Amino acid sequence: LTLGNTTSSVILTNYMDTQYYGEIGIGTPPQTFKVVFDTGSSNVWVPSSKCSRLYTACVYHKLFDASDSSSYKHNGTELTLRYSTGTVSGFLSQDIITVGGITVTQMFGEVTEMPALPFMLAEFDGVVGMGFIEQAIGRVTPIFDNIISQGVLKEDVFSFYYNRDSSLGGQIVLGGSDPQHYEGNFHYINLIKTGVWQIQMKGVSVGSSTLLCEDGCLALVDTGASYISGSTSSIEKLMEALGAKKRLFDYVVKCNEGPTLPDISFHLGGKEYTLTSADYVFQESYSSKKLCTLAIHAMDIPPPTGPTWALGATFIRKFYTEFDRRNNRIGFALARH
Ligand SMILES: Cc1cc(Cl)c(OCCOc2ccc(C3=C(C(=O)N(Cc4cccc(C)c4C)C4CC4)[C@H]4CNC[C@@H](C3)N4)cc2)c(Cl)c1
Ligand SMILES: *[C@@H]1O[C@H](CO)[C@@H](O)[C@H](O)[C@H]1NC(C)=O
Ligand SMILES: *[C@H]1O[C@H](CO)[C@@H](O)[C@H](O)[C@H]1NC(C)=O
Repeated sequence: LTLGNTTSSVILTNYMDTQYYGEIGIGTPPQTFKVVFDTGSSNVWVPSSKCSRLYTACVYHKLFDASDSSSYKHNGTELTLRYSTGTVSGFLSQDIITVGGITVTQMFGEVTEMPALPFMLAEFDGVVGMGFIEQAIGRVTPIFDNIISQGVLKEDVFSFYYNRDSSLGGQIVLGGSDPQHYEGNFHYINLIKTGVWQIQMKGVSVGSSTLLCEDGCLALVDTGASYISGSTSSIEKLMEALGAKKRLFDYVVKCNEGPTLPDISFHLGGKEYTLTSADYVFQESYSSKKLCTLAIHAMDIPPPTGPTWALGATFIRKFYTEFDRRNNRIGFALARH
């Protein structure tokens, strides 16, 4: 029973400003997993005990042991995800998942097949998709949908705070926002359509001049992405405008110049969201002989979602983000650290 004022929160660990994860329990008694909570996908994945020790990504992560949960219920429906370095596959199962003290009976994918890269470099063990049912593999009801159907949470919204690496690493609130991690007020932008946390963008400004995305473009708000990302060509333009020169997959500046780079502005719902140099350069060193990388990368996202920009941890660290299902909209407020 609720009296209409209940929320719950999940505390996150920050790994290298690139991976932000919380812990959830699966089964009875609970088996614990480190998971990334990801607004750009809608399925729950964890590695299965039936994953072969010939898969290097399985060898060094927590595996889910179905035989040890009294509440597990067999399903077996094969599941497939194309990933750009190979195919990940596994089977469907059902059990009880515990998140922020809430218990939910949930379908999830047990992974039995995984490329070694990039998955062996994950600090976390799995993924909890916070996207819409419309994009769920095998159309299974996502975890937040199940949570809502309980009618326990104050509002049909969840929010994300991501800290700079140092101190709380981040926090997800289910059913509200935490006024301690943001300042001032929320502005909201409506979603282009239901089924994806994607909004319209009206311009990207270096300095005081709109250098990109006039005539508009799309922005995916992806809590699971490490960086702000754009199309190859867009990023070329932005980088050649910054003095940044291409390494292998990175763009680099001289660590002494970094602190004098220009602001980048994102124009979203008639408000300008500005990142300064301190927000987008990894300043490992303030030295004239060293090379510093930028938290902005190139990426070309396939249809139907793309071509699109993606506003990942780099953008979220600056702006506390509220994801509003009741009104199909996203709100931003300046985060406080
Ligand atoms: C160790 C391990 C790692 C993972 Cl990702 C896992 O889940 C298997 C499901 O596969 C994926 C699920 C989601 C994603 C997504 C994303 C994605 O790239 N992810 C993987 C990721 C992110 C950062 C750093 C590393 C090393 C990795 C592996 C997962 C969200 C964390 C991003 C970017 N693209 C769109 C969405 C979806 N958001 C990519 C792969 C399992 Cl079962 C085990
Ligand atoms: C909801 O609970 C919070 C607990 O911090 C309390 O401060 C607030 O007054 C409550 N609001 C309502 C609607 O009663
Ligand atoms: C799980 O698989 C069962 C067979 O055991 C299938 O009939 C069912 O649709 C699956 N659950 C869902 C809701 O996808």
